[PDB]
Amino acid sequence: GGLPRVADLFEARRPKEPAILAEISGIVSFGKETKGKRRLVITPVDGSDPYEEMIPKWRQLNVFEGERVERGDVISDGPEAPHDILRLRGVHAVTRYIVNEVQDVYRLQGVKINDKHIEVIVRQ
Amino acid sequence: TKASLATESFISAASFQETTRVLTEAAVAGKRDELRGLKENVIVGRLIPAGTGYAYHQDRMRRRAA
Amino acid sequence: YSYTEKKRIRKDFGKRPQVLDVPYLLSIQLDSFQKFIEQDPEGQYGLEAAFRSVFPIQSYSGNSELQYVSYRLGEPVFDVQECQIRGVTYSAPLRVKLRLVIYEREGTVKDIKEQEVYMGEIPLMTDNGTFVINGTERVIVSQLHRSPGVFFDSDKGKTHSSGKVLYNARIIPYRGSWLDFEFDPKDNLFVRIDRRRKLPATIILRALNYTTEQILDLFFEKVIFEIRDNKLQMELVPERLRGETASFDIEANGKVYVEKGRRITARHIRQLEKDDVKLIEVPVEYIAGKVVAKDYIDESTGELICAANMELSLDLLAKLSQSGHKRIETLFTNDLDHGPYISETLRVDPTNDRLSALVEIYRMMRPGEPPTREAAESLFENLFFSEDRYDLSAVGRMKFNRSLLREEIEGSGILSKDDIIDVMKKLIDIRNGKGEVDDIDHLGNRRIRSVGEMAENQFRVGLVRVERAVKERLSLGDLDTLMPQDMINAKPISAAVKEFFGSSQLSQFMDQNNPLSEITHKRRISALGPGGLTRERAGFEVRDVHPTHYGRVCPIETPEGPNIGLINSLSVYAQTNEYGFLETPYRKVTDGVVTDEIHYLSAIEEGNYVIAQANSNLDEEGHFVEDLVTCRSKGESSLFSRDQVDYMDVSTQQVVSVGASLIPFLEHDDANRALMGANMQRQAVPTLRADKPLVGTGMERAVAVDSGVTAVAKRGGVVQYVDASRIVIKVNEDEMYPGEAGIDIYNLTKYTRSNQNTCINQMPCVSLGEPVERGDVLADGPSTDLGELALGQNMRVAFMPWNGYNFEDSILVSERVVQEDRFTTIHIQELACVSRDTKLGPEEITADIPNVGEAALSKLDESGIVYIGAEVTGGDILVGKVTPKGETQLTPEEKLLRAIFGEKASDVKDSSLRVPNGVSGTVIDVQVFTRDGVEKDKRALEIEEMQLKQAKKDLSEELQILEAGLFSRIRAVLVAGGVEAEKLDKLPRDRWLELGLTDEEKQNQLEQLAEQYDELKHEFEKKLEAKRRKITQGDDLAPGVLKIVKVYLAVKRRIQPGDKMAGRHGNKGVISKINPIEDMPYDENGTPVDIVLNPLGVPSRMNIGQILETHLGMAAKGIGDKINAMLKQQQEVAKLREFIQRAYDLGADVRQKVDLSTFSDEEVMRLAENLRKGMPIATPVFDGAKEAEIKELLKLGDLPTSGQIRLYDGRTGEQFERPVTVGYMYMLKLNHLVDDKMHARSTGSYSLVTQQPLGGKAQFGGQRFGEMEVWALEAYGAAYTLQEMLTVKSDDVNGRTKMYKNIVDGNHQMEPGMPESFNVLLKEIRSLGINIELEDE
Amino acid sequence: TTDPVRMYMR
Amino acid sequence: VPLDGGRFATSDLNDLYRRVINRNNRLKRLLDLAAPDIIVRNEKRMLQEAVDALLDNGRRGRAITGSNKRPLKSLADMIKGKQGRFRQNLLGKRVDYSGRSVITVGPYLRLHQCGLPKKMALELFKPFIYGKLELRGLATTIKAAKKMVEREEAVVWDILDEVIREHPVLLNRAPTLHRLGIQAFEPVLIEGKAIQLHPLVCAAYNADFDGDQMAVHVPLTLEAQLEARALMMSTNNILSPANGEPIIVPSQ
Amino acid sequence: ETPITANFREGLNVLQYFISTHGARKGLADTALKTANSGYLTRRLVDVAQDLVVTEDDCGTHEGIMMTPVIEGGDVKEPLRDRVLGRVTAEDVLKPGTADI
Amino acid sequence: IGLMKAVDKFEYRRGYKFSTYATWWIRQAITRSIADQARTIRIPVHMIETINKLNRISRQMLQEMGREPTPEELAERMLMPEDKIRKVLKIAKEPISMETPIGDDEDSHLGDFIEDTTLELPLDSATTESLRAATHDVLAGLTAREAKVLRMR
Ligand SMILES: [Mg+2]
Repeated sequence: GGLPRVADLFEARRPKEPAILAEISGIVSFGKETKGKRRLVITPVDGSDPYEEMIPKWRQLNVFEGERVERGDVISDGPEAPHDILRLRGVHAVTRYIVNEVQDVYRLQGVKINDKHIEVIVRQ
Repeated sequence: TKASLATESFISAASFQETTRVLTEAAVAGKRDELRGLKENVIVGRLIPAGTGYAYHQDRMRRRAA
Repeated sequence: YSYTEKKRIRKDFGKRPQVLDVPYLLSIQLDSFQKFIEQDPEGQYGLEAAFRSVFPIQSYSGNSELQYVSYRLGEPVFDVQECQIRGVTYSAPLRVKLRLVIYEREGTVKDIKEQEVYMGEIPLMTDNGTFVINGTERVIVSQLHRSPGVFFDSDKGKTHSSGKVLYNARIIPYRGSWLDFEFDPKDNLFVRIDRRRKLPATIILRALNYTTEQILDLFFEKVIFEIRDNKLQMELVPERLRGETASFDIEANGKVYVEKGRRITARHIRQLEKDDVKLIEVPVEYIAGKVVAKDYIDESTGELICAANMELSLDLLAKLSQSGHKRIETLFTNDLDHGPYISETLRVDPTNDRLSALVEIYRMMRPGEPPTREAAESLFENLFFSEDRYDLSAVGRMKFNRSLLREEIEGSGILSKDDIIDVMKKLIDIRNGKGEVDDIDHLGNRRIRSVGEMAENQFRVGLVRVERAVKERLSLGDLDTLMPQDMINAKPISAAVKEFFGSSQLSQFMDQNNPLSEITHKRRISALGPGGLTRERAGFEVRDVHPTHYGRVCPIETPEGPNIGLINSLSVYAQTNEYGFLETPYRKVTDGVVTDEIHYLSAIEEGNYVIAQANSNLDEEGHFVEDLVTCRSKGESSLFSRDQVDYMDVSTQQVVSVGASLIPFLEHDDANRALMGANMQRQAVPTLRADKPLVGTGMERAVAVDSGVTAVAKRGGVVQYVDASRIVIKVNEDEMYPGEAGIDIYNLTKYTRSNQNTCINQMPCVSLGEPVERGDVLADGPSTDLGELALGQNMRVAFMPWNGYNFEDSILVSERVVQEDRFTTIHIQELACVSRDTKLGPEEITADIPNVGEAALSKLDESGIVYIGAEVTGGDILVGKVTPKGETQLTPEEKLLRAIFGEKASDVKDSSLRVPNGVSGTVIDVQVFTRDGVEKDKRALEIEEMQLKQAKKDLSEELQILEAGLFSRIRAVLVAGGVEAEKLDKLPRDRWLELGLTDEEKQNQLEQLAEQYDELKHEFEKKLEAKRRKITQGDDLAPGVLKIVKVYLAVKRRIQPGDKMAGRHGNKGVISKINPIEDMPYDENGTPVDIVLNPLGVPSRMNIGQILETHLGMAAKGIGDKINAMLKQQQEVAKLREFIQRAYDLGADVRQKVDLSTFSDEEVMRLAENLRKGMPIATPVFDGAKEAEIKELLKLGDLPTSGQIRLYDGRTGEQFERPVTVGYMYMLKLNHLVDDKMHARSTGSYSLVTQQPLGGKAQFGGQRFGEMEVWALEAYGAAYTLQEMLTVKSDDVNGRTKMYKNIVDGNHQMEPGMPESFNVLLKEIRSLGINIELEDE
Repeated sequence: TTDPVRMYMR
Repeated sequence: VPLDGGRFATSDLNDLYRRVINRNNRLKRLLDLAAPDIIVRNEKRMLQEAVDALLDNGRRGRAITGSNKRPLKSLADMIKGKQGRFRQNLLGKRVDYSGRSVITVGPYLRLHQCGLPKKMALELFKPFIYGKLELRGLATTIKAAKKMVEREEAVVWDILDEVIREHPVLLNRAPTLHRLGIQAFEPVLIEGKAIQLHPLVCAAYNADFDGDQMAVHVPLTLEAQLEARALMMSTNNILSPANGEPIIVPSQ
Repeated sequence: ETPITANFREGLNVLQYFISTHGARKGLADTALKTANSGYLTRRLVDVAQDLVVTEDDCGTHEGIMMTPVIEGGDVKEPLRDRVLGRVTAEDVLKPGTADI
Repeated sequence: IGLMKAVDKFEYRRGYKFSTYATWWIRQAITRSIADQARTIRIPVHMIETINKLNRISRQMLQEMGREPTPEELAERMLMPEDKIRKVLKIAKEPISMETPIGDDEDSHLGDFIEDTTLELPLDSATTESLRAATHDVLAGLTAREAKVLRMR
């Protein structure tokens, strides 16, 4: 943490150990054997079902197989990527994330700054 | 640092960013800067469009382009 | 006690009698240069080592070589003083004899020629350890760089993000190409020449003529695998199976040892020792996974059955077995102990022959250039095998051999096949676990290349650069027709030497504003500069403190700027070994006693023993008192026994530097603040009344005598004549040379400008006719008090707030201080005028200046040169000069004036060297240097005549002193054996020589004296004539300057608000305002307080040294109270001794040596006479006094125990409640006077390129308004402020003028234009292939 | 190599 | 332009331009001298090299300068970088009517005023002093007022006190982190050479009295004098914008 | 595993001062070399910000971010009142009972 | 270029090899070219030759005088007269790149300390604008004839 931390928080840098997200509700399912990495299919409920992804087997999972998991769920552990937080959640979720994280490093030591300022950077 | 890259004003970009590049690119495109902002104005030496400068820019820009 | 002590003693403290004397701290410099010139009859460092290296320079097969005979350093052209006066460098000529030989074809004819040709001069170090590059005393900082030899690094972690951590080695010579040997994450061995591409290391071996069979037979052990008659056997050793896995069944000698599934345990190993097993059979599967070293061809078909480094299959097994092969060689592979590394690399390697290896390397070095046998061969052998292009430097050869666990440290400068194969063996050994990786920051891998060595290296560059023309003219020339001089040049040789001394990130000006600064500067060891590293090139770790710095480099003393950890200071007793490392002294602890012998342990030498700690009870018979003593053995510190003691520290104050040593109570100040105070200590500027430190560490003499600022006595005698100019010392009969007898006639310096514009000057300290031994300060200089370092002053401090006048760190000083001129430091500025030829004729130095007043020209002479002594202020004229300027063409309005009042305009401009505004002083020296030819003016003749007459005066004075001191010896012999006394002194002393003695060796003595006498009288002549010839000689001026008139001003700036002051503990501040004596808080007796600090300034930055310095100083001054009382009451000589004796005592376990045997009354009289102003006290860096000792020193001085008293307010009158810590302290007046910092500007000059206010002229320049300032303005609504900032006050050629013409009309209104910098930007963009433009109104 | 001196030298 | 001692000081742009001209001339001379192709094709490449090194030096081979080993600075190099144009010229420039000095205490001062050294004020407000003197019938013309202040006549001190009266000034601390790094105070003429600063503001400025120096700036337009009273004045900046907590709190 | 055992008043000995010297050096360099870091950060911030000024009177969106107190782990770190003070409501906030103002 | 010139004016009949002849024109077209493109301030060829000769004489006399010859010494060793030495050496200076970093090794260059002695300071411009009006009023105080006569002469 520290100043090199807030630098990354602002630069929207991709985390070292990203965490996959869900794009739609519905029961999740497996798929083809271990070739290079692995597979993972998305099974929507009513609308079209063309979504899927490849998630390596060398990276453990956390989501439940035969269980409904809404979009933007914790498909794995590790840090989170803000780019993936804008798409599956929205414009308010990502700003609420960056402010809450950047405020922690300053909250550690005796520093206080109204969220307004950081909001202006997020908007830019 | 990636958002400070792309900006309507090319001068403000070439001020801090990679000038040599910014100017080449904004030159082949024939880009046109009307400055509309702070750093550009302090470059050409003009009342910054903010605060005391925003009132002057108000009275000017009102009849300007109208 | 000595003779310099009987005039004033310094009471010591603590314990631990100092075993090793003070080493001459200016050694490293003087010795390094005492190695660069001292002729050496072998290859040892020095000019000899340079010539022997580059020579002989033989031609291209013409055999017309040119050998090196010897060199000679003729006397310098100018002496140090004259050298500074003229400005030229202080160097000696360097003439070198050369011998050109040829062998014409019977044959065998040998020819030769010899002559000593001049090739540049070399700068000479002074007795103080400094050079004179150009009229400025310059210091060559010693450098610390990576030592040559081998190096085994790790490069772990980040490597391919696997944790498989790799390994690498690096052969770093002293001069040549590096050799890298790294490992590849797939267990491959790669080599790298200097930084180039990567090649499979095996290639280098193929370049050294090593067949594949031999490469295999060089790393892995051959294991016999024979199939004698059948049933594949193995000449296995019981040890090979240690820690291995089984795969078969053993039935050796009928006995079944091991089965399939049970690996070989430690039990089976020794089980093979009782039965004595040397042969065992194996199936056709255990050999199916082995290698074969030597090729195996069929003994019939000639075909190749199996090649070298080839796997084994059951199919090829039958091929070799059917051919008839019985002996099969295998490589002892082991994926745990002995990896297959080399074999695994040989497969990745393309080239399998020697010529192809040479090629691959050539095309690796110079690609795109088709290689050939000759070119590739030459390239290869010229990298690490040619003394001409590669040398390891005995330092490098030593570290290389020692790191490789060799025996003979002395070897050749080039590498050999063993030098490479051994390093690869070591790298692979580390790759197996045994061995280690050297610490990149261990002080055992950091040499110290000081001035004497860098001079030689830069000289060698100038030799090698001329080696070209020598081969050229010696191959494509002729015979005897030319000499060994026609093919040499002084400029190219002396270039790389000049370049080094004149401008280098290691050669700088001497930090001359403090003797401690001069001493601690020449002891600095920077890691930057040539061969070093950049501030952003070195990581954040190479700057940290390593446990090896102990006793070598003070972990405190360093700058706190960007050069943190890269500058450090050489320790007190630290010394350089013979090679290049740092070794510190020690004391051998034999059997459990501590002897007095010394053993300087080097960086790695110490890393193996267990030395004791400097702080330990060694007092007794001499044996280790304590049982379990704390010590450092394996880098780590811990408790060790009483019998495992190897060495002991010389003294506690050997882990610090000269500066950190002067810090009293340093054991009480935190490291941060100690660092600060140590750095600020070398900033204290000398005062007018050099005052001794009331609380020091004794280490003052160790720095006041080292710095040439003092003047010590060479030969012992009695003062024959004291004066503020010279001091004649009549040498002692038992301490003089048996010829001419001489005397010691000293000549002190008077009021010279230091490099920091301050004042340096020496003042006598002994009266007429006084006994003086050797080692006694004959005279004191700047910041020197009778032998001690007088850095600052004694200020009576009292920690208490005062109406916020001190609020943050500001300092509140009494008016009494600024009245007694105890901080009034003197400065000497040097401002010269330069009359030089111009485009409209040469300038004139006449006093006929136009547009001037009669009140100004009244302080000039008939030549317009300020009168010596005449006091002036800023704006006054010192040298009236006018520069010609025609073709003016004034405006018509002015022409009307010229017609009305008839005021014609001069065709000349004005130059007029005028005193800088802000400082006012007195003229103390005026020099005039006129170009040759151009006849001198009046003042020039007057100054040349004063030089002449002053010269003859001083010369004849020295002469008469010696002449009388010699005729006395003449009388001594003319009487003894030939007594004449009355008649002898009757006739003149001229006849004294005409007389003689009867046959006797005494007649020889006379003949000696008359010789020396006349010789002396001849000597004098050449000294006078010479100094005359130089005076009238045409001074050496620049090309195109008529005359130069130097003026030397003498400012006497006082101590006023704005000046910086700090304690020698890390406590800085600025004088807020000098407060009067009345308002100054006083105490019971009625005595005011010098300075009033802030109490809140201790409890944050630990810095507790001031706390106890105040208490000890209060006591040390309380004792002086009684000394002064008994001196004023003139009681008697009894009470004096009665008190002084008991004083130099009290404490616990001290070493001070009671007095009263000192010439009893007369000597204890002068002690008290100089002891009125308190009693000086020492406080070693860690052996200083403690609380209880101070508490008792207070009770002795009729002072409280708590060190606190009551203070009375000067204004109100009531006493400040709540006791107040008062007393004395040593205050430092850093060279940060506000009178030099403050500056201001309204309308000055402007840069030509961009019309911006010139940020130069050192105070007359405008302030800088950077981006951040513009942002701060943008934050507020201020828009016209920002505009007028970057429009009117900087740019806008019209804006400045319009605004100025408006400001005077009472109209405050700007007319913003266009910043000139932006128009210049438009030019620079449009001058390119870019078209930038502007559009509508 | 790149430098136009190499184009000529070869 | 020439310099002291006769030596001439030129720019690297010259050396590069001269090179381009030399090589273009040589090429034309060959083209009219009937030369082969191995020569003219080498000249064309040398010309391209020189031109490109003139526009941007450091992208082809870093053409060095003459006697000096350092590479000469090309056209594009005179624009970008923290040093030079656009960064050290157009956004940040040096300014007239300014100064600097070592700052000290000053408790007696109010939270709105600061102690300014006398001589500093004289040199700073020189243009105001001259005009206000020639107006009050004390100086015949501007030149005479110059000599009057250069002589330090008694009347000019009272004149300076009349010009300072309500004329705010700007004080700046060397590292300017926030906007409070520059604040406007009301001049208080003082003796000596040290700048008096109000202790309550030391927090906002983030400065000590251990030798720190501060810079002064004198506004010119009536606007810059009003903005220094209704925008930048000390007593108008009490609570920080970053956080509502006051930036003015008692110190040690 | 070898702590300091002597205080500052009594006085530190030679051995103990070495580890203090490393601690001092780490602090000194880590704070000194950090100047450019913070400067660089704020510089890029101002370069991303400048053109953003307060011009329009009222935008006309009810959107609003949802402000809730940080309450995390044991106790609150910053109440809702702070991260809502001086700001502007987006939709009418009512009492715990619905249909109120 | 000199190689081409030496080629066009060469006859294979004389027998003398081509390497001897071509070298003259090549080496001269290099030497004189240097004399023409070296200095930023071009100098006539003759002066280059003379200066290099003076340098040579000062070189071959370093070993004779011990350090360096006297200023009025080369006057005789050279065919030229005495007083021309000082001028020939005075003009022999080279321009220093304005980008040459000033002392302290900081980014500060020579081109930063260069002043501008062309623009007149504002303190004099004010005097000009004041004298204009003073002269105007005074001349408007005289007669009409004298007024136009003064504004004319
Ligand atoms: Mg400070």
